[PDB]
Amino acid sequence: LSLKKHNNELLGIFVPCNLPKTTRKVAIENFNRPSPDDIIQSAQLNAFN
Amino acid sequence: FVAAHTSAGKTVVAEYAIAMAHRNMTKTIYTSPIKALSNQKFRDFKETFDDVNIGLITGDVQINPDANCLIMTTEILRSMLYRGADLIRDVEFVIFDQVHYVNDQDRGVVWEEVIIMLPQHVKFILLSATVPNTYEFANWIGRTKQKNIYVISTPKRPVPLEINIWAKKELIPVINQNSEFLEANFRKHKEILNDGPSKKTWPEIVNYLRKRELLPMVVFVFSKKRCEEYADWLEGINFCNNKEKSQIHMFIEKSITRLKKEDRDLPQILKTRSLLERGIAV
Ligand SMILES: Nc1ncnc2c1ncn2[C@@H]1O[C@H](COP(=O)(O)OP(=O)(O)OP(=O)(O)O)[C@@H](O)[C@H]1O
Repeated sequence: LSLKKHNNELLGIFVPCNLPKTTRKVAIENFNRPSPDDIIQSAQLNAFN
Repeated sequence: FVAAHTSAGKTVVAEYAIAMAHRNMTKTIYTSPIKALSNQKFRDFKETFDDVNIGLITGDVQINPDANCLIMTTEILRSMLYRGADLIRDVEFVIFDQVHYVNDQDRGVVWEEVIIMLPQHVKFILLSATVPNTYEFANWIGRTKQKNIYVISTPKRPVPLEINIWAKKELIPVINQNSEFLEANFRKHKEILNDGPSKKTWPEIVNYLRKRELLPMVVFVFSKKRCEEYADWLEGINFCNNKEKSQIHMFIEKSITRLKKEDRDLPQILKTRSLLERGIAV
């Protein structure tokens, strides 16, 4: 029962134990913005219809 | 398709195409039939554009192959297409300059093969002069590639030309700027004259035109040996006062540094240096 209530942390991606909420929020905010490929693909639409 | 007279501003179209490609983050390829013009156009584009990387691909050199703007020869593009290069997928515009010089036999097959092998996502820009066979090239391209192409032509030369005749220390205008022959002037030219140049002929012209503020001159002589004799006949004539000579000397000294020390003493280099200090060259 310990494993069932402790999922999404026992089997997740690595996040450091003592991470301040500010740093976590900054990390989350970066990935909510376009990736380098997204910007280039956005502009190429006008060229190749 | 642009077919305008010479010195009308055809290179403005290519610059705008390059700017459009830079704005859209795509690639452009520039091609000329003659390898001599590739270096000059490379230098001109490098001077003109500062935010756009320029590259060159010839049979002798290869500079910045990964740049967004590439200048190459037609055969280089043919080999690249045969190899199936991955950069072709990003190319938006291909520009062919001096199309009217491709009507040869060796220059004709490669141009047609390159046109045939190009993919369907590439647009075309064509520049040349006024030639009798203009609509056929555009029709063939638009039929083979199934693309819409517009043929644009200019009415007349932006700058007008006149034809004159020189005889016995004066100049007779015989054709005006409207390309209308003047019979009376030719008759007067026939009357006043009633073989080859003499030793006192080119001095008789380098002074008449100098005082008329029409100095920049190009003389066409159809002989390698006669040009040197004509240049040597001009003695005691200069155009550099005190600083132009020093600047030309510095430019020559810096330029020929790439040669070896014993290769800078050749008689041709010395004669060219001596002539260039006075504003005369062959
Ligand atoms: N609309 C314009 N008004 C004033 N000047 C212009 C205009 N268009 C071009 N020019 C000038 O013309 C000059 C050179 O013209 P250009 O080299 O394009 O002629 P060209 O047709 O390409 O000659 P060629 O037959 O050798 O290819 C440029 O320096 C440019 O400043």
